[PDB]
Amino acid sequence: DKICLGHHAVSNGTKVNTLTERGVEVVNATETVERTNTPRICSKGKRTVD
Amino acid sequence: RYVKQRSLLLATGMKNVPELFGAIAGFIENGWEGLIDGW
Amino acid sequence: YGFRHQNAQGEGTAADYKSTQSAIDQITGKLNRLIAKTNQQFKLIDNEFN
Amino acid sequence: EVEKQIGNVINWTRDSITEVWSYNAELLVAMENQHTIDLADSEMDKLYERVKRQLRENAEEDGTGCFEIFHKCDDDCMASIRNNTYDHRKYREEAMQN
Amino acid sequence: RVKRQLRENAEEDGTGCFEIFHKCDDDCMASIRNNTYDHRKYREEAMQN
Ligand SMILES: *[C@@H]1O[C@H](CO)[C@@H](O)[C@H](O)[C@H]1NC(C)=O
Ligand SMILES: *[C@@H]1O[C@H](CO)[C@@H](O)[C@H](O)[C@H]1NC(C)=O
Ligand SMILES: *[C@@H]1O[C@H](CO)[C@@H](O)[C@H](O)[C@H]1NC(C)=O
Ligand SMILES: *[C@@H]1O[C@H](CO)[C@@H](O)[C@H](O)[C@H]1NC(C)=O
Repeated sequence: DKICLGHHAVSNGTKVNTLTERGVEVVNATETVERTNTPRICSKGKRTVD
Repeated sequence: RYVKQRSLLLATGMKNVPELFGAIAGFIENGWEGLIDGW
Repeated sequence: YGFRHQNAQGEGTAADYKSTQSAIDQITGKLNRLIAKTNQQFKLIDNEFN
Repeated sequence: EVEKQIGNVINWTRDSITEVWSYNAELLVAMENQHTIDLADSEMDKLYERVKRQLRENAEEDGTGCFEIFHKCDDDCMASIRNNTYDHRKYREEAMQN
Repeated sequence: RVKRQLRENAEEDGTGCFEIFHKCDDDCMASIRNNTYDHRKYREEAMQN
């Protein structure tokens, strides 16, 4: 006697800048900048001379 | 200006369907090949 | 964006506010995004008087 | 200690390029974010009216996202709508005492 | 938004303009513009048309 239709939501979203806002609440998000290095000269496969 | 690619093709027709809005490859299934004047 | 009617009692043009302010702020969004400032300071590398 | 005059060119050049990528970085994301949201809204509407001309002369509307069938439709009838095989001419004769 | 609000009430021409099929005076014309037209009052007489 009725067939509604919907989408999915969570409780806690993440806040992203679109082109016409700051901070829109979005169900999942993804970091695009790298912040954590590795404090070691990772020299596999190269005959290293210190 | 010097690029590093050697081919970069640019479209100038619709999507080729032989036999965002959902009519080209949509609820109109195939294209026509027996239509030669209009698009 | 407004209305206009016609009936047995005449005529009348109104307006509609919700859609009007739905449109103005998005351009104002585009405006305030574009109107922004450089924080980057450039020095004097080439001489002029000799 | 690189030499003074040539070291100033490198710092000038480096920070110049740095403003270019950091500008490119945030427009690329923001432009991408905008297309992501109506992509999921487009797919919401295409699904929505697909039910409408499937329930061709059968449903009215309210405007919440929800249809309103005008004859008794039990759970197999409710199943035939969700797998894209509802056959409306069974019911067109009795979706019109309404 | 005006169309499924005027659910079984308006036809169309294709200029941007609807066409009501019963006598709709200016309060009826006001109830359409503030999103509170209640069509079942008139569905019984938007169907001699
Ligand atoms: C959401 O994005 C993160 C990226 O940090 C990913 O690990 C995760 O699998 C994604 N999906 C969900 C449902 O959280
Ligand atoms: C160039 O910049 C670095 C810091 O990024 C600084 O240590 C160096 O002294 C600069 N060169 C000159 C010639 O000022
Ligand atoms: C619904 O779809 C499935 C998948 O094709 C089909 O097997 C089934 O018979 C359909 N109808 C009902 C009433 O489940
Ligand atoms: C139109 O909208 C206003 C604002 O909610 C409301 O007060 C009024 O009663 C509505 N109806 C008419 C007939 O003006």
